[PDB]
Amino acid sequence: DIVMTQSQKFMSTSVGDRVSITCKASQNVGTAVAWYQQKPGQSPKLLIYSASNRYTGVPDRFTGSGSGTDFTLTISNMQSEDLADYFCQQFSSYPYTFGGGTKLEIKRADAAPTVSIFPPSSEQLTSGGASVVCFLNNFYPKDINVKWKIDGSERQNGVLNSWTDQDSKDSTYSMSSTLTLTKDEYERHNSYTCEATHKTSTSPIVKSFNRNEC
Amino acid sequence: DIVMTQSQKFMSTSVGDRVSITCKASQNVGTAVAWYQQKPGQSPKLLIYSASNRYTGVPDRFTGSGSGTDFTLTISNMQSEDLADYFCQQFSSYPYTFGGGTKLEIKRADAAPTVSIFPPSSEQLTSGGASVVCFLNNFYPKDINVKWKIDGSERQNGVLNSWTDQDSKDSTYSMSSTLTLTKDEYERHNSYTCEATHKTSTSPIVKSFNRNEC
Amino acid sequence: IRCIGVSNRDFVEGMSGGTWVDVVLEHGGCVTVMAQDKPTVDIELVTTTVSNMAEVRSYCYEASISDMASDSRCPTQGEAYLDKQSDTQYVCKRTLVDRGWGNGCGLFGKGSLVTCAKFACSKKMTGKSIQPENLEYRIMLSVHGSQHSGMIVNDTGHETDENRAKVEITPNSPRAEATLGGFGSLGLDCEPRTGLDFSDLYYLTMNNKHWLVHKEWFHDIPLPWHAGADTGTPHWNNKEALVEFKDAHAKRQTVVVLGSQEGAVHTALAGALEAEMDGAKGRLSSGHLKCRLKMDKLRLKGVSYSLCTAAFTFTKIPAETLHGTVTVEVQYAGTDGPCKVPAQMAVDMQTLTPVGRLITANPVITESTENSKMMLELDPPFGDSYIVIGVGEKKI
Amino acid sequence: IRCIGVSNRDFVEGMSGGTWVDVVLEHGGCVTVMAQDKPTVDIELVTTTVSNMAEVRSYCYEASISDMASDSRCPTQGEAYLDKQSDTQYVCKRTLVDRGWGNGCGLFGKGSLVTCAKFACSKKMTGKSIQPENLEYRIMLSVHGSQHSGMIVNDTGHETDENRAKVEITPNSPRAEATLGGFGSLGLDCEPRTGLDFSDLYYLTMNNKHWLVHKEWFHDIPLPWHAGADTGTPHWNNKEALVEFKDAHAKRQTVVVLGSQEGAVHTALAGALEAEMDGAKGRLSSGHLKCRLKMDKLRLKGVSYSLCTAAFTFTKIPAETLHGTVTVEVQYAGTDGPCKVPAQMAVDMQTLTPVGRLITANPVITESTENSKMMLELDPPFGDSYIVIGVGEKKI
Amino acid sequence: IRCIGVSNRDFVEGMSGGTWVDVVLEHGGCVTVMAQDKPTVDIELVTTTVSNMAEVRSYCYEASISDMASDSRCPTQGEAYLDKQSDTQYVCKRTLVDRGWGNGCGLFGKGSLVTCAKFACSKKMTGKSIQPENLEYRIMLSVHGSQHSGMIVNDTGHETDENRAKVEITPNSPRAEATLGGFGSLGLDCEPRTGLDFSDLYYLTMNNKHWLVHKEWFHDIPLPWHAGADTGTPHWNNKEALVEFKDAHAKRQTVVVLGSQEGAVHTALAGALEAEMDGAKGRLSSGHLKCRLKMDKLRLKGVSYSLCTAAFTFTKIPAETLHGTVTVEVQYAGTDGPCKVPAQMAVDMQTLTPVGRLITANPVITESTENSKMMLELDPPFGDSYIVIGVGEKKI
Repeated sequence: DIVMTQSQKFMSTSVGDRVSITCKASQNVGTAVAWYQQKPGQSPKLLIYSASNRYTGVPDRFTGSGSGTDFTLTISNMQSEDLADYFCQQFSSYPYTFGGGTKLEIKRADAAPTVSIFPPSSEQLTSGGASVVCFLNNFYPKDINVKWKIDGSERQNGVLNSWTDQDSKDSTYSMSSTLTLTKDEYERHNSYTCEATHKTSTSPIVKSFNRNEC
Repeated sequence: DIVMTQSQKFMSTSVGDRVSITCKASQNVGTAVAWYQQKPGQSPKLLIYSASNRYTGVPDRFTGSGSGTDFTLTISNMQSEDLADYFCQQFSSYPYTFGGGTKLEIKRADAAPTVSIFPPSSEQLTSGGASVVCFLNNFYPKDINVKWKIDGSERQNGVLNSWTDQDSKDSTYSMSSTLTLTKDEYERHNSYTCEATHKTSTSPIVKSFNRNEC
Repeated sequence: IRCIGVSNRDFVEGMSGGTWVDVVLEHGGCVTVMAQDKPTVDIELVTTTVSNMAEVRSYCYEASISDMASDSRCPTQGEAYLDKQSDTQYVCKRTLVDRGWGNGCGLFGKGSLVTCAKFACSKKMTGKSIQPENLEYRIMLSVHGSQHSGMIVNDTGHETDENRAKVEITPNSPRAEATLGGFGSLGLDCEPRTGLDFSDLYYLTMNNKHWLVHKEWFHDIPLPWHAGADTGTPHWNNKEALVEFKDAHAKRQTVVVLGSQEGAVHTALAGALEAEMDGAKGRLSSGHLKCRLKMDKLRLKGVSYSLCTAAFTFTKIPAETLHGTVTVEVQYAGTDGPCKVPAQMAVDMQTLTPVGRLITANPVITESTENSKMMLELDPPFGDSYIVIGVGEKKI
Repeated sequence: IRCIGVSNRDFVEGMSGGTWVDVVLEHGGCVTVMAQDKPTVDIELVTTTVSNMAEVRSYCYEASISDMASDSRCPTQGEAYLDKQSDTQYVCKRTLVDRGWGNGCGLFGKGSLVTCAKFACSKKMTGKSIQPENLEYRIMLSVHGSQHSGMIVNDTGHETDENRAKVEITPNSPRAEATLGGFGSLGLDCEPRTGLDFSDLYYLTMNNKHWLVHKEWFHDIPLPWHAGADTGTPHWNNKEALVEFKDAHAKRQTVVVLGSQEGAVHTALAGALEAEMDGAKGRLSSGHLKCRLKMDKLRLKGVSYSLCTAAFTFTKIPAETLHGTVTVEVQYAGTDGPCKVPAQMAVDMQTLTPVGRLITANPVITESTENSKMMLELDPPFGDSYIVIGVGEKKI
Repeated sequence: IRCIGVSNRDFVEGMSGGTWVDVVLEHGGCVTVMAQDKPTVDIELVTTTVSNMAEVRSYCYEASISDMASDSRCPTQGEAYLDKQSDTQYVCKRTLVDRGWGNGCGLFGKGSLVTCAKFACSKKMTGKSIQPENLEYRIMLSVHGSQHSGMIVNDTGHETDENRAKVEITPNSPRAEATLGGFGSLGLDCEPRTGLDFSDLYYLTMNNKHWLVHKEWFHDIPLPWHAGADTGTPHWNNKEALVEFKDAHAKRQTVVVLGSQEGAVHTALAGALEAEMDGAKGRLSSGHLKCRLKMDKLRLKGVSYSLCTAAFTFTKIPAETLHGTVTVEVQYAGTDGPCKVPAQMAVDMQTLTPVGRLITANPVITESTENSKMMLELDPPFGDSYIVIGVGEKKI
């Protein structure tokens, strides 16, 4: 079966940029390639068919090119409505495989996260589970890494991270990072730390508390 | 007039890679996009027409996709004969503008340049001009920067750099960097240095001579 | 006025019923309405504007061919289809051709060729539809009396100076009443949708020119025609017949462009009106209308005055017009309020009896300027008659 | 052998024209050649293989429709073309339809619809061409004599064991000399290109079945047909007529699939031979050939022997065959070298006289095994008669 | 060779008149001469070149107008001539037009306008004359015998190989003796000035294309025509009729370009040969000649050889040609000095009698290479027949 590789899963762009989305077929597919865009909650919409033909109603900003194994969708003068997921698909032979997708997001000035740490609530500590929450809010770019420590020792198991979609007004991202452990383990340690690595600081932002302090 | 932007002017690829070449139109061009490949000394050859249709005789490795403003040429399972310049072109309205081109070259293991420095020949020094030559031979990748110094002071004016095409057998590049100055200035200084910055070394390769030494 | 020299003349003298006179108007000519008790009114059509047209079909004046390629499957196969047959936009013709042995394959009887060529139009000609709605007309009208004969043709003030008025008539309003200040207002009713015989005429554009075409011409013509509803990229019908793919007893099938036809369409159009346009809208000129002119309220702009004293001179001397009317300029140096001017066409001398119709109605020079001009015109008889102006011994 | 029960029988009496006997062969039947100069030779056709076929046209048994869309331009207007008309691969039909008023646009008169649908075939049927070159035949032949009647039908000794040679005949070789070891060799000449009447028969495949079709059938049939020369993606001709785009009388134009036709082609084919195939090659069965059999060198291997002693028994008892011949099995317990077996069809016994033709030629049991079998067959006269075996007082 | 697949075939039986056989040649077809006194010689015409043409008249496909101006002298007063009437190069038409009164001058009956416009042609079409002198021909000819069937169509050698020869024929030399090395030389006499019917055909060029035209067409056509003898600057004749200066009933006289005609000339030309060129000499292709072929000296090179041993194995299998001839390739593995190749079309098998004409003359494979090819062709009788090659038991 043919593999269609979109190596760039995420692209950050400014309005007005020339956006280049690449699709590489694992074998020669001629010109049998379509491009779609998809927005959340909707079915995909066809942009380009048979490599280089623009579908009716699609803005002339979109152009497909290429043949053989290498295909390109170019968006000239990118507009905010072009933020979407983009997929290629081949029709040379079954199965009619899709590329992995490229999600186009918008660039803005870098912004450091605002980080806040929350010990387990008294109500959760009746349960035998304990969650320590860090919110990392209103940052850009999306790339960020959170490292949790308990009494100096890194903890990787039990960490759950959730990200908001890029905000429609301020173009930032926010993230919750939640360390869940047993209540018994939580009460055997004092120091809890979440460390955020982000390009806006040469060293991570550190939020930490001592459980028994006020 | 419509601008077709190919933001990647140079791409390095291995045989078998999925190559993605992107073309972005400055306004919506529907599916009115062609893709060509061109080899040195030849006219371009059509690969894909109207965004997504593969021309007869073109290997099925080539597929065009996209519509609107964003077009992609995908080369699946890239072969060595696919090394070439690739261009998109739009036919939505006059002028039928081309993208800026993407030159596909082949990857190999990194290789440090072999650097050799040559003072002006006695025969050139009869002329009132003086050229100091550095050859930087058999390196990979192509990205390299040469800085010239005379008695410790950088000299930028009068430097001419020339590169060979990627070698057809060993896949390396070579470069000549020539610093030309007046004979009078050349004989007023002793130390001449060419420094080559390249990814194969953490600090540049330095070749230097003292004019009056042997 | 808006009359005289026009040389296509219609006099209508039947002002019977309550000003019910009905008149036809032709962009070439003009009809003058002369009715006892009513100043003689000159009607002429000018320009019939058409606006809010829509596109219908189109054609290709000049063909252009791009990439010719072919393949052949040798005797006993089908016609091997090129990729170019799947894109439309390419002419293709499958023919039978001998490939004998060193043509590469046994069976020397007859194979098949398929030749194809990209087909891209150059220039175009786009019909347009004209509907009776959004159809206009322009009727300028003027009244003889005696205004300055130099003003016979002017537009700078078609709504103030003299008794001129520019009347519009468009479907959703068959009637327009033109108020000529002080003469009252001429009731005017016209059938726009009837006269000009539209709905049968597509409006047609070659390069930078225009025409009109009876349908069942422009609907049936043998050229490549775009579907006309979408301008994004041409997806043609036809395609052939501006491109002749022809072969000669051999391995070849050739293809020819035909070198536009733009000369044909011209030499083809005959008995089609010329037309011009100033953008979205366009102005034909061929007149037809049926206008029932209501003469009801017209006040004599020359009653209850004295007779202008004695001091009449000819300027430029009289002349004969076309159907036989005579025009006169007279400059009354008599310094008086706006006053009536006696004129009589008399056959003879002494007892000056009126002879022949005087059609200016009542010439009344309106100025205080002490030197004025009035152009009155009248149709005398055949026999050597006199034109006479004035009542005093100084009459000329 | 390769005979008897086959029930379609042809006896050819010959040994005159120097073995010039000419014979026809039909996959149903078999002809036995009886010639005094020869042992009686049994010829039968088996399978006529065809190889190296090529594809010609193809069709769509089962249509499938994908995306139906339409647009309309209101009143007179070059049916607004959808984008789907530029890709081929889409059926499209432009029809006239009333759009009145609240259909959105004045003149609720007659407008135009253009409906289009992607058209993608399901399954297929692909004709194939058969040419006289690369045509084969298979003729198995055997010789009566007396081999073991249980061997009447076998294909293990196709290349060994008494009479039983498998002869190939293909164009570039009308002749093959079949060497039946010890009987000499039967000269055999056949016209492959003539008999079967090919070049008029396209080889045809529905899903997992096969046929033959006279041309001027398969060339003319009304279904969507792929051009047949390229398998990359279908670019159809036709593409209507398996899809009926029809409308009612309001605002709609609908489209229907037609639910394959695969039942039609079957019920359509009549008087078309069935066929089967193993891979790139395929095996018809309907025989026709004109074979001139050269009987020249045939050496009876049953001459210059004694007469097998007395010890004959019937095994399975005699029987009647079809056209009236009789077969006999006899097991000679006589232990002797390979020996000749006396058999005579006698009319009574008043005087043991030969009556009626004995056609096995000379039955000769070849074994040293002291117990052997020989199947000899003979056609006795009409009236009652005896079949007699042996010349000793132990004869049965 | 230079034959077979061509499908327009003429066989010309030998001539007992001493190689006096007379033959016609048509660029479409070819005639093969079969004469027992000769090896069978294949003649075909290829290209008839015309050189040293001269220009006659010319025309203007596309008119262009420049500066329109006019003046009028009012009633009594000839047509006031613009300066533009003295330069030629300007169209001018003097018409009658009403100037009434405020048109500036008394006498409202009819004046005169003179309108003029510079007239400058765009593109052109220039006839050229073709004279029987400086007319050429090209006849390629080849001889069947033995030769790699792959060489049936080639030009690389026209001056070498087996015997092909490229013969020129031009007026001042009706004859050329073509020496085919070792076969002697074919005496060839042709009437160049007669056949093609020239002197009635002007050679004609639109933009980048070509034709032929019977005179009394190109001599009479209604377009502006340059005098053709001088290229310095056009001083036209005609110059109306590609420009229509027209005007309605007013003060105006307008002028129109007509938008070339280039589409007309094409659609006008019908039944006109299209001829390509390459600079100064144009190559038509339509053949006609009367060639009396002198067969006098033709020496069969296949006499006084042995018969090539056994090792004959067809290739490409045989095939049927057009008028019914058959071609055969045979690769004689058996290697010797050039050895004659036996071939007979036999109506039987046993005793092989010659049946039907063998027309390759005497096939002789010339190589020492031990593996060679020879393409011999022959026309067997109507009924079924064998093609036979060889004399040894290994014959196929």
